[PDB]
Amino acid sequence: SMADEATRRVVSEIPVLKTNAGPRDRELWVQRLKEEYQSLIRYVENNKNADNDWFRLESNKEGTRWFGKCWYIHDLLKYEFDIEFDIPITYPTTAPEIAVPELDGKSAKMYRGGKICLTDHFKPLWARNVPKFGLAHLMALGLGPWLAVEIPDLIQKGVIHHKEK
Repeated sequence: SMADEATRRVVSEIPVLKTNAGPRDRELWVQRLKEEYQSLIRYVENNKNADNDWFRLESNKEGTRWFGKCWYIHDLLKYEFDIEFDIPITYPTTAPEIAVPELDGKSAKMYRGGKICLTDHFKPLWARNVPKFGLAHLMALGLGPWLAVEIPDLIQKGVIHHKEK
């Protein structure tokens, strides 16, 4: 399987998650959040070591609303976008929907209201890994490759401009 190897190559140094809990699930949700934060911070460390430190994320106190920034490099210029998402009640079986609000209306690969539209292979990939994947994997397998198509396309089309700073 090409798909299985490609997935492993991208995610095999990201800590795997374990707990089946979503936002309503009390002590089990607190445990799931420990897994999410340990997986995210190891992914960030790996990214820094790879010269690919490409996002920051924070949450509200209960871990149900996430927001931060991602960065994308094209022809050596660095572009920054704000990102946000909510945690679905049926997480982690259901995947969260990342939004990049500044690009609302600017990419055909997006829904009304700024949510990115991933390819049809992402959902079954998430589904077959539940509950091992978390927010680090959503970033690595979902937003990362979305940016790698859409940002170059929108720069070429003259939709995205770099601000002289």
